[PDB]
Amino acid sequence: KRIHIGPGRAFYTTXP
Amino acid sequence: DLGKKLLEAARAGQDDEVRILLANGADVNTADETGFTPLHLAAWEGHLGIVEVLLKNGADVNANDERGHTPLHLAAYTGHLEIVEVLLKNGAGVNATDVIGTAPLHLAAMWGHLEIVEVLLKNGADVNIQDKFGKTAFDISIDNGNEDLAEILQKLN
Repeated sequence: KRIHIGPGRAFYTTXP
Repeated sequence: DLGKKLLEAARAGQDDEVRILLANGADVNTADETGFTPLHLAAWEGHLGIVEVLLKNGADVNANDERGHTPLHLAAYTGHLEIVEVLLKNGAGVNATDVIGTAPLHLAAMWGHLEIVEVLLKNGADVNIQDKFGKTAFDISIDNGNEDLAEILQKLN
């Protein structure tokens, strides 16, 4: 998974 | 209106303008479409002084954006150690989880934010928390190849 974080375009991933 | 300005001022690190807007009645807990409050944005951008002002002015330390991220999640991910500490000083949920079970310790561990992981653990961070895919913070540090961090998060039993 791609999980967006913060007010920008950043994202963290865990698994898919 | 006033909430919008307060969001941008917190984002831009304009400590004086944040104080002005609060004095003129700006909702310290105003939220944009994504759910970010001024305290979210100050923690994300690293503006410790504004975080302090917002918290003294009644900011919700545990406000969730639409992804379940609190200001402590954002400070943990962005590596803002001073802000992490201040939030924890103000009762931030150290084990708060976003919509897929990710806690600040995971986010700190991701980027090898060594000192932040230590502060989170000092304030009751649970190393055994797993996100929806079974990943602990220790697991993340192994996956990312961060040796020094694994030793600090290591469980023995």
